[PDB]
Amino acid sequence: MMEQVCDVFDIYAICVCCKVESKNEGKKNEVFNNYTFRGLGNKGVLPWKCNSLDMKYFCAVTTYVNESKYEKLKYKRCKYLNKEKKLQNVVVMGRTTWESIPKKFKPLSNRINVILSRTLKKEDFDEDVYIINKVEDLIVLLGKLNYYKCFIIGGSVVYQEFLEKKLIKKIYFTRINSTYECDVFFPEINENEYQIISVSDVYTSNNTTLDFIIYKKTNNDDEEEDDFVYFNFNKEKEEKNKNSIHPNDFQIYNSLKYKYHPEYQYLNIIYDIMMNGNKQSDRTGVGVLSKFGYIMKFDLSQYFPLLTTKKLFLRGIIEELLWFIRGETNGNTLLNKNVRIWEANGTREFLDNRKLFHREVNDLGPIYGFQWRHFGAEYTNMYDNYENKGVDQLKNIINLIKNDPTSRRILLCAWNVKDLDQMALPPCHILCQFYVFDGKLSCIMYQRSCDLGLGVPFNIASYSIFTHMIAQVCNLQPAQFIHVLGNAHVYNNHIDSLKIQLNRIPYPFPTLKLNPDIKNIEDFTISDFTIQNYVHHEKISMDMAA
Amino acid sequence: QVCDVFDIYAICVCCKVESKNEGKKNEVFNNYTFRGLGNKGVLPWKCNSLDMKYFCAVTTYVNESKYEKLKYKRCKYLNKETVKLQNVVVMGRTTWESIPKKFKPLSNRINVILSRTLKKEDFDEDVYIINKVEDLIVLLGKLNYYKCFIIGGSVVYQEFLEKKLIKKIYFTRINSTYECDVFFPEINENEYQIISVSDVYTSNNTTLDFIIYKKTNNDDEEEDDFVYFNFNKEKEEKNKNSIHPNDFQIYNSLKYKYHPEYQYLNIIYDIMMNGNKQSDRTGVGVLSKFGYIMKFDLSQYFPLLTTKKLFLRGIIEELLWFIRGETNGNTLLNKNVRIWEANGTREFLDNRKLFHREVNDLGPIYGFQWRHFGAEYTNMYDNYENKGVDQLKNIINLIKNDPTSRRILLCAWNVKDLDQMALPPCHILCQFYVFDGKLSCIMYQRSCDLGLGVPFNIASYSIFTHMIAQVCNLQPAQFIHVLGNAHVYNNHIDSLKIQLNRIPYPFPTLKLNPDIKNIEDFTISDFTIQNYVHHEKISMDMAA
Ligand SMILES: NC(=O)C1=CN([C@@H]2O[C@H](COP(=O)(O)OP(=O)(O)OC[C@H]3O[C@@H](n4cnc5c(N)ncnc54)[C@H](OP(=O)(O)O)[C@@H]3O)[C@@H](O)[C@H]2O)C=CC1
Ligand SMILES: NC(=O)C1=CN([C@@H]2O[C@H](COP(=O)(O)OP(=O)(O)OC[C@H]3O[C@@H](n4cnc5c(N)ncnc54)[C@H](OP(=O)(O)O)[C@@H]3O)[C@@H](O)[C@H]2O)C=CC1
Ligand SMILES: O=c1ccn([C@H]2C[C@H](O)[C@@H](COP(=O)(O)O)O2)c(=O)[nH]1
Ligand SMILES: O=c1ccn([C@H]2C[C@H](O)[C@@H](COP(=O)(O)O)O2)c(=O)[nH]1
Ligand SMILES: CC1(C)N=C(N)N=C(N)N1c1ccc(Cl)cc1
Ligand SMILES: CC1(C)N=C(N)N=C(N)N1c1ccc(Cl)cc1
Repeated sequence: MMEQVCDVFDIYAICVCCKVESKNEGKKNEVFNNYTFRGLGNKGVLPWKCNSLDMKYFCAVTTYVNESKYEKLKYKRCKYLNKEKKLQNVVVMGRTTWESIPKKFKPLSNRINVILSRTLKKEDFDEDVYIINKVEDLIVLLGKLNYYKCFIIGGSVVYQEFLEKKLIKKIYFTRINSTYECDVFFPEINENEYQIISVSDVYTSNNTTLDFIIYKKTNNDDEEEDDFVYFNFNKEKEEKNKNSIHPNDFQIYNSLKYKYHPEYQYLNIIYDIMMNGNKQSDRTGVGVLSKFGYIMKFDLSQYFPLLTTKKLFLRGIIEELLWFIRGETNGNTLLNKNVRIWEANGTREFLDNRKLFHREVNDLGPIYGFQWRHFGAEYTNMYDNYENKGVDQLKNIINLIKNDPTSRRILLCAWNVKDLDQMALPPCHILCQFYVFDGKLSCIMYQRSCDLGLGVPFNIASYSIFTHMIAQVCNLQPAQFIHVLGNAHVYNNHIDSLKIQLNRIPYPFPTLKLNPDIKNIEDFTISDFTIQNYVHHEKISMDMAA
Repeated sequence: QVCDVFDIYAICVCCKVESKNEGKKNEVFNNYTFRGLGNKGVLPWKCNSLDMKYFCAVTTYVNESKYEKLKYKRCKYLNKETVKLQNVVVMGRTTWESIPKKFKPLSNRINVILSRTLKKEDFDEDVYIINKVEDLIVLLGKLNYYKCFIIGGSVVYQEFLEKKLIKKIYFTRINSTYECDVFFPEINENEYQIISVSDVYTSNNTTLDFIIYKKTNNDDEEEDDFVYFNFNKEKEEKNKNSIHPNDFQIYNSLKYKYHPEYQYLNIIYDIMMNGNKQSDRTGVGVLSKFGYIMKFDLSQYFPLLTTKKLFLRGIIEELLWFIRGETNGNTLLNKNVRIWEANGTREFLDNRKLFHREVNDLGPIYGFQWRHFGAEYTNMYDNYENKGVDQLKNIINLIKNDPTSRRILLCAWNVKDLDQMALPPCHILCQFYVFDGKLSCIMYQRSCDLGLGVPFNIASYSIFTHMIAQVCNLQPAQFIHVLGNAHVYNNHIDSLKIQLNRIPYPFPTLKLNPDIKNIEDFTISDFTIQNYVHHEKISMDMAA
């Protein structure tokens, strides 16, 4: 039992890193990895001006102490040293870091401040702080103090040396998802030395998304708890596919303690379907694992929910969206933009098997577009006018949001029962419902059929984008985008690729920027959309057929 | 010097009692309703597999790493010594008598008989016995067991309860009536309270649940990480100051709330605590949230709220009315189902700008869309036979001929006809799922009045799910309820508060006349609710 020093004295490291401004000239396809976030400082200060949320997080971690837990800690440290006034944490920093703290904040409040330095000695300081000219001295000092936990708070030189010596039990690492000029960086973490064990929710602060992750040092009333064991007596049956699906293939996924990154709502569903889904076979013979009824919520005010565990592009879906909004049903419009989302559903073969023998190739019929702007009108062909015919649902919801915010009747429905058979294929996205409160807009979209491996990722982006669009032209701030899944399935084809995916740890979501000028839902164009700071894993082919 | 030191618990199971004076239908319910213990030496009900599995699992469960605190507390308070640990099972001679030779003594349990004339000389060397109750305390203070369970019988429970010798009461509730001669003592809610309520199940043609009575007292690594991650969350709740949590004494006092009704209850609570203040189309007030989802296992129970009284004749007729495709308000009014009365009046119709609609002619609503979606609506008396898309007929054929179709939807939100309706439908659609001979249904509701509507809405679609499943030779599975704009009218706040503190009873069951195989052939007499035990009716608008 070779007791590790970082465990005895509970020495942790907490930092924050942004993306480095390194030259990515040559390939528009930038590769990403955890080492993407490593910019620590610039010209003696932080690359970014400031970050309120990160600061709030920092303050909360380094000042929180658990009185009751100290009792044990003391025993631990004493026996390690063979030994038998409000509790505070210790914060240790390089001299350069200390000299960057504004005088009105020196020393860090409610914390025992320790400073590393050779050029300066205690006489050179006016504040209540401890000065040490060597690492070993820290261990000595900790042995003589009464503290909860000890946090190494920078800078690069200090993080560097504490990591080599393996004196860090954990690393509270903040990932600022934006680029800035840097001259100082955090050391490249060794994945065989440190593994991520927790990922936080994603937030926005000072014009940038960010999350919090925790790296751990890689290995190598009490009675009411029994009423629980009793209450779980009938949980006799477990995962029907656990055999066909070996949890051992989700090593990383199951090794994570806290999985709060919103992307996990998508990822956990994939897991649930794989571990408990029912085996079924759809129309062509392809098999699937299925479950019924799920709900996912994304905070569009905090980030754009574009999956990061694989690569996605949105040009196509944005064009589809603009295509929907124009009321179009002409598949060629999309194909002339090299968007093939609908190409397969408009062929001669496809149309004929739908019994649409009298439908021109690529004329998709009364689908989404047609329903949003002309529900109820008799469809003729994709070239017809239809001006002022049928119900313009889109304009209606826009007016309801503007003039009757609290209405509980703001829905956009595509499932026109009468037109179903005339459609190339019935709509998957049945309807959208909006909610308005305190100047914010939320949207609920009900999806009847859901291809988790290929479809859902794009669907989430589509409606999140749509919500931003409606909210803007109605002079509102987008809030939540609720996604309700009906028949949720995973095609057998996608399993091996999804297993890979579930083992990738999410990156902080990127953000969506809309041209602020656009004021009418119809005046948007492809160039009015900007997806910024999209950090993602390499793309995957859900289908590995060759 | 209490009854908590030795950890003496009591575990039982009581059914409902019969009465050749009253019959089968009951009127006023309370915890004492469940008290049937035994009949003619045996249990009132033949055998209940799930309860037996429950019992055998509790009185056999052991936690060696937890015996620490007891050896300490037990010997340390007797001021004496201790004199693969198992549990103890104390019973009456008769209780032990009824047990069959095969399963006697009770496997893996320290059997003990509190008999008077029992010749210990004729029992095992491990089958302890005692002459007086007081004698139990001794044997225990001399043994090294994990826990002591009083498993009966009737007389044995009484004596122990009176002596305040019970720490907790594991009470199984069989929501079914039987002939009885012995009963459990009326529990005094002043000296005993309920802490946890389990999920409801169906076993041996009867629903049942497990509740726990607790005698009123009157690593750390990731643990901290949990705190850092909640560093930005809100200290208090939006309307916490408005609606005081202390008013939910019972609701909070509960540790485990696995009864399905909590899915509904927890939402009432969530909207009350975190709901946004908002004014609606009425001028009245509401607290509202957006997007919830409830799931009910229709194979284990009928989710008819028990924390208040609900009637269903009306909603069933409405359902039959939809199936017929009617839009005629009078039909319902002549049966005294006034669910749509306010929506069919001259004024209401005129406010909807429907100046040319006959009174009670609700227009192309639910029923019309279900059987004639697309047909031109004329008046409520017209013949629409074979006009418009008959969705109802279509989904049933889809279920029967192509169960794995993901296009099985019944949609009532016909955009083209919205303004012609007295009012837009709240229940936008139903989607069906079929697996291994089981039918599941999701119903999306755009507007949810949690205090008055939602409760009935849950009953309707559950009933509908059974109906559909039966005419398709399928068994019902889950009823999934998706709420969009979920709200609580301010006027209901006081009643819901009262409702939130009531503990749900084990749900009742729904029985349909099995002969009915066509969705169009149901009639009111084909529906029967069984064993509906509920708390008294509550005026949602307590405001008088
Ligand atoms: N992104 C983040 O999370 C953080 C960023 N920063 C940023 O990083 C920069 C500062 O980092 P950096 O330049 O590496 O400087 P440091 O803050 O790490 O300080 C290095 C100095 O501290 C003293 N020191 C360090 N180790 C020892 C030792 N073992 N023994 C004796 N003295 C020691 C010495 O100072 P002396 O010269 O007196 O001998 C040394 O020159 C700034 O730009 C700041 O904004 C700082 C903290 C966190
Ligand atoms: N629902 C449930 O959880 C349970 C239901 N039951 C049912 O209830 C019935 C049996 O219960 P019950 O009638 O009370 O019979 P009991 O099992 O409780 O046994 C009563 C007898 O045990 C002895 N005894 C009990 N208390 C004392 C005491 N304080 N001091 C000395 N001797 C004592 C005496 O036997 P002796 O004749 O030797 O003097 C007494 O006549 C059956 O119909 C059975 O099916 C039984 C257990 C549990
Ligand atoms: O936006 C979309 C459109 C389609 N699909 C998937 C779901 C099904 O796998 C297939 C359509 O088949 P049906 O549901 O119609 O049977 O396409 C999605 O996931 N998202
Ligand atoms: O089956 C029903 C029918 C109606 N309502 C409620 C929802 C709203 O409170 C009101 C309808 O008004 P609007 O939401 O359409 O405005 O009735 C229900 O909860 N369930
Ligand atoms: C607040 C900040 C930037 N944020 C994080 N996550 N970690 C640190 N060590 N920080 C830090 C704290 C104190 C000083 Cl003086 C410098 C940087
Ligand atoms: C198994 C059963 C019916 N079930 C419960 N919940 N409680 C008891 N005390 N039981 C019982 C245990 C032993 C004997 Cl002999 C009779 C009934």
